[PDB]
Formats: sequence, C-alpha cells, structure tokens
Amino acid sequence: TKGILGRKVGMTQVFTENGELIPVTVIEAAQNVVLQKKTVETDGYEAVQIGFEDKRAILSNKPEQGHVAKANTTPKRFIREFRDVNLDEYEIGAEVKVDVFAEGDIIDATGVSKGKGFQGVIKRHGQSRGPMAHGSRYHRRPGSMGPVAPNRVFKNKLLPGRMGGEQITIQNLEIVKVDVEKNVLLVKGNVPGAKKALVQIKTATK
Amino acid sequence: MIQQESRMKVADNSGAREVLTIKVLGGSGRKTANIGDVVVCTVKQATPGGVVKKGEVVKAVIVRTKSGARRQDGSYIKFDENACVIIRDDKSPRGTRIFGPVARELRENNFMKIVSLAPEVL
Amino acid sequence: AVPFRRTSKAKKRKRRTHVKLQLPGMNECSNCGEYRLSHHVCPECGQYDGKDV
Amino acid sequence: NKLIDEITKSQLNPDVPNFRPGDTVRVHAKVVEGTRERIQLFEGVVIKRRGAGISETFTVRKISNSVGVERTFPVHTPRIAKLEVIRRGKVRRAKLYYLRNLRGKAARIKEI
Amino acid sequence: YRKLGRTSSQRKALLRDLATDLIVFERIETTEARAKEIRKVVEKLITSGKKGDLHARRQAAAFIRHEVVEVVQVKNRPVYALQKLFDDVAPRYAERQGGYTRILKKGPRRGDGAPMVIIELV
RNA sequence: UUGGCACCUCGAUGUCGGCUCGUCGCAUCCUGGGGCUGUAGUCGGUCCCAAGGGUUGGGCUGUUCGCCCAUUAAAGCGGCACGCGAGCUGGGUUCAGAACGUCGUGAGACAGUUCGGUCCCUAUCCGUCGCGGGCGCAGGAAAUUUGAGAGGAGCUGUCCUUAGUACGAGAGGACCGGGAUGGACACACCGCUGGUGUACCAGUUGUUCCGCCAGGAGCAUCGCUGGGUAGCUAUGUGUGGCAGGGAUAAACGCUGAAAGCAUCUAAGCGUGAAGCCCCCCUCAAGAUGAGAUUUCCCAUUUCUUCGGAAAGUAAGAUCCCUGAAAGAUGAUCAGGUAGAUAGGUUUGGAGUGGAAGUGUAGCGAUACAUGGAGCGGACAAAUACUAAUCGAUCGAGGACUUAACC
Ligand SMILES: CCC[C@@H]1C[C@@H](C(=O)N[C@@H]([C@H]2O[C@H](SC)[C@H](O)[C@@H](O)[C@H]2O)[C@@H](C)O)N(C)C1
Ligand SMILES: [Mg+2]
Ligand SMILES: [Mg+2]
Ligand SMILES: [Mg+2]
Ligand SMILES: [Mg+2]
Ligand SMILES: [Mg+2]
Ligand SMILES: [Mg+2]
Ligand SMILES: [Mg+2]
Ligand SMILES: [Mg+2]
Ligand SMILES: [Mg+2]
Ligand SMILES: [Mg+2]
Ligand SMILES: [Mg+2]
Ligand SMILES: [Mg+2]
Ligand SMILES: [Mg+2]
Ligand SMILES: [Mg+2]
Ligand SMILES: [Mg+2]
Ligand SMILES: [Mg+2]
Ligand SMILES: [Mg+2]
Ligand SMILES: [Mg+2]
Ligand SMILES: [Mg+2]
Ligand SMILES: [Mg+2]
Ligand SMILES: [Mg+2]
Ligand SMILES: [Mg+2]
Ligand SMILES: [Mg+2]
Ligand SMILES: [Mg+2]
Ligand SMILES: [Mg+2]
Ligand SMILES: [Mg+2]
Ligand SMILES: [Zn+2]
Repeated sequence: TKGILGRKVGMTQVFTENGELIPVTVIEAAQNVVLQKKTVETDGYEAVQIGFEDKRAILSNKPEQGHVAKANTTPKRFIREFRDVNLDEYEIGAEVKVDVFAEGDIIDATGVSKGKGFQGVIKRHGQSRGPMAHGSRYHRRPGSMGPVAPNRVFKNKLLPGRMGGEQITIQNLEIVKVDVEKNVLLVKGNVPGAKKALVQIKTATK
Repeated sequence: MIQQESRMKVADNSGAREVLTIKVLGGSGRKTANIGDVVVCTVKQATPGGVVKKGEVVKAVIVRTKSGARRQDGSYIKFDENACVIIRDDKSPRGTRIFGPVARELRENNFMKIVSLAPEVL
Repeated sequence: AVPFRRTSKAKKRKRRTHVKLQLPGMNECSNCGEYRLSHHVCPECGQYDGKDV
Repeated sequence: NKLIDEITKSQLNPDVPNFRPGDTVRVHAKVVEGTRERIQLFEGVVIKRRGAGISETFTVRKISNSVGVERTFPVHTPRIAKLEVIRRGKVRRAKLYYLRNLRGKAARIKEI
Repeated sequence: YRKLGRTSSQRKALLRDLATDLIVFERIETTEARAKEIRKVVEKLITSGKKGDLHARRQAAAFIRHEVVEVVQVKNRPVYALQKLFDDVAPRYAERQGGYTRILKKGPRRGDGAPMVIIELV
C-alpha cells in the first residue's frame, strides 16, 4: 500500500492510445518527505507520517521546527499519517515521489469537499419541493418533523445547516499518467475539494 | 431524452405518423429513453390506408433525438427532431422503408435491419 | 408562537451572558501621547501616527 | 492554468487548420464499423467553436435527408483523420444557433 | 464585486458620482465599502487618462460625469471633470505604475455607525 | 374492521383525501436460505428461517377503496391522534345564497343531489439540524493520532457463456460456476454536454441629454434581442453498494449414548442466509473513563508565619488589519513588508466578433481597408505602486501518597 499528498491543480482531459477521451484531475505532489514512523511498540499502531508542501519559517513555530528537524527537512504545510503501509519502505527524511504509483494503479482519493455554507433540505438532502402552484404555500420546506405520539422529533430529522467541507473518499480512481519531473499524477475523473485543495492519494483498500 | 407523454415523428413506412410514449422499458422507475431504447407507445396520427392504425399500442425504437448521444471518442451527435421506428418483438421494423438519418448507436444495440434500410447512419 | 411560561430572572440573566460590548482596540500614540484605534488616523496629532499628512 | 497547459501540450493536433464559425468544413472522421476502421465524410457549416486548449470543441451542422444533424468534435481528437475548410462564410457572430430554425435558402451563408 | 445595497443601475450611478468627486476634489470622505469599490473604478479612469488617445478619452467620457471643475480665464472657459482627468490628474501619475489612491480609516459616523474613510489620490 | 361502554378533553384535543417527511411491526410482496410436493426439466404449490435493502408511472372518481392501461424483481399488509393543517393543500364533509327530486298546509326539511362559498399566529421551553463562547481534562503550548461509542451504506434486472449439455417421448429446457452490461439510489466534481450568469461583448427601437456632427450616456422588465467568463449547477461526468471473514437462523449432517437397536444431541464435531458481528465510508477523548505519540518552553520576581496569593514573562496564542478556497454571525483557512493577502499595473486567457479615428467605393442606405481589431466583472502569471503602519492584550513555574527502578 503506497500513499502521497498532493494539491488539486484542476481538471482537463487526455486522449487514450485507444482514441477514447477521458476527464482527469491533475494532482501536483512535490515536496512529500517522511517525517515520523509510528510503531506498535511506541504508538500502538503502524503508520508513516508524511509532510507535504514547504512553508516559510515565519509561518512555522518552534514546536513544528523541532519535529521536522528530526527528518532534516523544512517546516511542512500539511502532515498526514498513512496506515496499512510497509514501514520497511520509508526512511525518515526520504522524499516520496509520484512514481510510487504507475499508470493503471487503482487509488482512493481523500479530501475535504467544497464549502457550500448554510443550505436547505432541497440542496443539502435532495428532498422534494412542495407544489409551486395550485394554492401551495409549501415550496422548499423540510416536511413533517414526525408523528404526534412521541411528543418530540426523532434524532435524524434532516434539516437545513452547513453543507460541504466534510472529508470524502472517492474509491477506485485509475492513475492515467505519472510525470516525475513535474511531480504530477493524472487521475481519471474528479476528486473532492476546490482548486489548491489537499488530496491524499493512497492504494485502493479494495 | 424521451419520457411518458413525449410525442415522436415515426421515421418509417408503416401507417403511423405520430406516436405518444406510454412507457420507457427496462427498469422499475426508469424516467427517460435515449437513441436505441425501445418504448411502448400509442399511435396518435396514422396515414390513411397504412398497416399500423390510430389507437394501436405498439413498441418503437428511438432512432434520433434532439438530446443526442455522447460517443467514447468525446464527440456528440444531435438531431433537429425526435423520431422512432415501430418494431416487432424481434427488432425488425413493421414498415419496409426508414426515412431520414439514423444514429450509429442502433448498430451497437443490434437493430441491424433498421441500420440497413436507413438512407444515412451518422 | 407565544411564551408558555414567563422567563425567570436567572434564565434571563444567563441568556444575557453574551450580550455585551468588547473594549475598543486602542493604544497610546507616540507623537500625540493619547489613545487611538490601531490602523486609524490620530486626530490629536491630526494625521496618521506614522505617515504625516 | 500553466501546468495543465504544459501537460496537455503534447496532445494538441498541429494539423488542425484555421477555421471560424460560418466556414463549411469536411470532417474526415474515423468510424470503427464492426471490426475494420472506415472514413465517413461529414460536410457542413461550423455552427460553434468553444473552450480552450485540449478541451476546445467545434460543432458542424448539416441537413441529411431533410433532417438537421449536428456533430460536435474535440478539435484535437485523433479520430479526425483530416479537417479541410471547403468555403469561408461571411457571418456576423461566433455562434450560429439561428441556423437551427432556418431551412434551405433562408439558411444560406454568403461566401467571402 | 460589491452590491452596495443598490440595484445595478443605481450602483453604476453611485460609482460614476463618487469616481467624478474623487477626480474633481482629489480627497473625499465616504463609507469603507464605497471607498474599496471606488479605488478600482478611479484607478481604471486614471489608466485611460495615461493612455491619453481619443479612444481612451471617449471610454472615460462614457463614465465620468459632465461636471464643471472651475472657470480658468484666458474670455473665461470652464474646465470639465474629463479635461481635469486627462490634463491635470493623469499626467501627475506618468511614472507611477498603479496605486493612484489611498484609503485612510477615519472612524464611525454618529447617525448610523457607518465606518467612514478618506480616499485620496496619491 | 363493524360494534358495545361513556372513563379524559365542550373557559375548543381541527375532522376525510392528497402533498412533504418519514419511522416502526412482521402475519414477507421482491430479493437471500431451506423442508415437503400429486417436485422429470422449465414453471409452480405449500410450509419454515429471514425486516438488510427494495417495493412504478398513468386513466376515472374529492375520494379512501376499486376497476382499468402500461410496466416491474416486486408493485406487501399493518401501527404511529385512521402518523404528520402553530408544515402545505382544501376537492369532500360540517355555515349563511340558489335550484332539482321528495316530504311537509306551512315556516321548512333530507336513506338525496346540484352550482357557489374568509385555512389566523413575530417560537418562550423541551425536541430536531447546524454553528460559536466558557471551563474542564494536576505545568503551559503546536501538530499528528487511537477508537469506547455512534451514524451512513446494504436494492436489483438483462444478456453471453457453461449448453441446446443435465432432464424429457417430444415440446421445451436448467442447477452450480464464469463473464459482460443496465435500472433505481448515493457521494463527488465542472474537463465534456448543457443551464444560469442584473459591473463581459455585440446588435437594435423610442425619447431625453452630453452645445451641434460624429461618438456616447440616461430611462423603458437587465428596454428588447444574439452570445457568454468565473462561480453555482444536472439533465453532464467520475466513483460506490467489490470481494471477503467470523459466529448463527431454518435446515442438513457426522460421531454418539440415554434406550445391546435406532436416533443430528444428552457429552462432542461439522456444514449452513440479502439477516447478526466485522470488513467499506463519516463523526468521535465533555470516552469528566477527558487516552496516545512527536516537538517546543522552562523552573523568574515581589509577597504569604502558614497554606497560597499577584505580576512581569517563555513557548505559544489573540486583538487589530489585507482577504477567500471559508462564511448568517462567530468560526475556518491564506496573509500582515521575514510580504504576492487584496486592489492597482503589466503581460496573458476565456468571451465577444471586427472599436474609434482616418481613408477608399458608392447618389445613398451601407460596404471594404487600416486590423481576429477593440473591449474584455469574478480566470492566469509577474510586479511592493496602494493598503496590510504602529501597538497592545492574554499565556507556565507544575499538589500529595505509594511502588518500582535508583
Ligand atoms: C369531528 C370533530 C371533533 C371536534 C373537533 C375539535 C374542534 O372543536 N375543532 C375546532 C377547531 O377550530 C379551529 S381550526 C379551524 C381552531 O384553531 C382549533 O384549535 C379548533 O378549535 C373546529 C374545527 O370545530 N374538537 C375539540 C373535537
Ligand atoms: Mg463556500
Ligand atoms: Mg416530485
Ligand atoms: Mg409561493
Ligand atoms: Mg417522552
Ligand atoms: Mg434600467
Ligand atoms: Mg356510569
Ligand atoms: Mg384551556
Ligand atoms: Mg416470521
Ligand atoms: Mg379527478
Ligand atoms: Mg387522521
Ligand atoms: Mg390533514
Ligand atoms: Mg400539528
Ligand atoms: Mg305539496
Ligand atoms: Mg358547493
Ligand atoms: Mg415559522
Ligand atoms: Mg428560543
Ligand atoms: Mg455518550
Ligand atoms: Mg459544466
Ligand atoms: Mg459552462
Ligand atoms: Mg437611447
Ligand atoms: Mg448624432
Ligand atoms: Mg421618467
Ligand atoms: Mg447416527
Ligand atoms: Mg461457517
Ligand atoms: Mg445484494
Ligand atoms: Mg496570487
Ligand atoms: Zn498621533
């Protein structure tokens, strides 16, 4: 199981050798370093901690500087753990390049979905509108809060509230191209998040 | 992108001039039919002396739509109108002639007799 | 629609725990010697504490 | 995006001629019929050209057997053997959607 | 871009009014939201002024108000805001790339607590 | 269900059907497993286990119901104030008008019909969905996390092959296994196809204005019309429910006595469901049981008999300011000259479609050239020109006991 951290650059399309045209997400994954290895003896579980993008000194504090000094590297914007990896691979301070993947590798992409702010039940939960005419005064409303008997509302009556900005995993995206000199992965289809969003690419759990 | 109540020109030689879509086939709640899909339909306008008569409930394959079709190569095809061809339970047309162009998608769905009779297959 | 019970003094006072003003963000100027909002012009001197006008 | 431009640059077909909406073009389109690959000519007026770089598409309209047919292509698709501009049309706009509601004579584009 | 509690046409009128005021008076007091919109519009008028040619003068003329700034006296002819923008204001920013305005924060207005600012050329 | 009773409510517990939103039971409609069959096969019948998910769109009628059309794997039956009117509707019913049949001498009335007919309310509390502030968590901090526990998901068709094999006199026609491809549903995203796009580009009418012409501006739904960027989007695209594992239900067995036999059961072994627990996705240490790892700061001053107190600080954080990928506000995240955070500027790009001025041709409307021109919100990159100045505020000094090393 291999893993890397990249930024979503954007979407485009590529023609396959076949001739088919496929949509791709461009993930730029430069400056991934191995910062720490967690073992069962020390931490209670196997994981490798990867630091992604380089960050100006004045944006880092002394606690951060002390943690990346152990891996002889500069402060890092994003630090994430990968579990289910082989710790025998990964030396502390080693770069992690996008060539840990190959064209045809099936990956899971994890990121935070775009923020839509306060949203109603129609957009947030795909509920149906009431009629728009025939005397209706019920358009974009949540529906009955429930029956009478329990003198209260059950605990998953879906209602308006803040919509996106959740963690999302898309499973089984094909890697379409790996460009090491550009530190670029091309992934078939889309991954969560706005442009410039952290994307965690790891080998498909399935 | 044809649904219940969508009317369609009949692109063939059988009596039917205009059909009304009664049902998109192939799924419990299937909303929409595309090029190459078979619909159940009623004949709303007939040609006097034709084989297929007004009020007859028939099956028809959609052979061109305004909502066209995407192809794997990333190209699309769209027609100026929605037309269908009345068929038997074997995918053969009730008519002897097909009028107007017909989408290549028919050849893939195995409507070979229709593809052969069509003046152009785009 | 309407209050079922009047609100007690305690409950009213708890609700107002957060109904308050914050102190303004201010500090003494060097040239003036008197208080001013940060990132504002100081009227005592009559200009921006740093940039003369 | 400059990085997406660099990555896609290699897939830009340089054989693509200069054409505008209003031009009559002849698309030599590859067609995989049964097993053997075939060239089907599609000749019509360029109705629309939209997008940028590898994502740029154009649409060609023709009347086939008294039915308007529109064919939309990626500009840089390798499934177009050859695109030749047959005549240069005199038009006043980028999108000739008005042609969708005109039949013969009324739908004529003046040649330049 | 900011909607300043106004419809589209009201907002264009407001921007043209304030843009002209800043060109004519060179220093105005307004609300922070208005100033943050005015800097964009005034800096583009000064850019036109620096371009200097007839096409740019006519683009500015479509925006700037027909206001008299002063009456100068050779006969005494009036000077129009457009003339001030092309002859007085623009030429004094000939060696300055952009950043023709500055916003000084002032303090809240008594009647509505609106945060007021000075916006000035320089 | 039709009823019986009259116990709560007449200083009001809104009553049918529908819409929205569901949730529960299982007496199971489908899908899963199985026994018997008057089970050859394909289909079925009947019973047992099984509530995970699923369970259509129309015609008629206020309807519920029901019949019908066309589908579907299937079109389950019930409960929740015949669920849900401070959520909607208001067709029916149950008001004042009017009329018909009928009854009544009449006023009027109905085992009846008909046309028409005011649906109020700013949410206090609990509850539900989101989002902050406080304190806690025996020092103060910055990150990375474990997962007790919770939520989500859970559906299914057709075709090909196995095989025209098994089975059958034929007609017909499989299990099991392998593949492909759908429907419905969900999540993400805008490259594509489209939608929108009220500070983008163009055309155009009327009238007023800019002194006039030219060129522009105002108002007429953004005047109208044709396009359209970013953003937001579905009807668009990508992906998912894969494959498992453990223990079981009904059931099938093995060994096996009680009961020299027999017997799946008593001791003891196995098989065995879409179900249970995992696996998958998300939240999660206020998990007060307040967990773990890495890193940072250190043991200051004056008082307090005493315990402790207060007052400068460290690491760090905030106020304030520039903002957007974030957003009701807080919050979050990107920045604050240790500077590309925003605006401007310069160069691009999309988009529009050929500016103005000038010239040429034409009697002229206009055309052509200069010239893919000019314009160009929100997109890209560079650039410190403008503004993120200058300040201030908060924030440790680590209790006791015992054990183990020591
Ligand atoms: C078969 C019916 C049985 C009775 C119904 C109920 C009652 O009287 N409802 C009132 C209601 O009028 C309005 S709703 C228009 C009021 O808002 C509502 O609160 C309420 O009073 C009215 C409809 O008659 N009774 C308690 C029992
Ligand atoms: Mg947002
Ligand atoms: Mg609906
Ligand atoms: Mg309304
Ligand atoms: Mg209760
Ligand atoms: Mg207007
Ligand atoms: Mg009694
Ligand atoms: Mg009462
Ligand atoms: Mg049962
Ligand atoms: Mg009706
Ligand atoms: Mg009821
Ligand atoms: Mg009701
Ligand atoms: Mg109610
Ligand atoms: Mg009588
Ligand atoms: Mg009535
Ligand atoms: Mg309300
Ligand atoms: Mg309240
Ligand atoms: Mg709990
Ligand atoms: Mg799109
Ligand atoms: Mg678009
Ligand atoms: Mg006008
Ligand atoms: Mg004029
Ligand atoms: Mg007027
Ligand atoms: Mg035995
Ligand atoms: Mg087992
Ligand atoms: Mg299943
Ligand atoms: Mg930038
Ligand atoms: Zn001062």
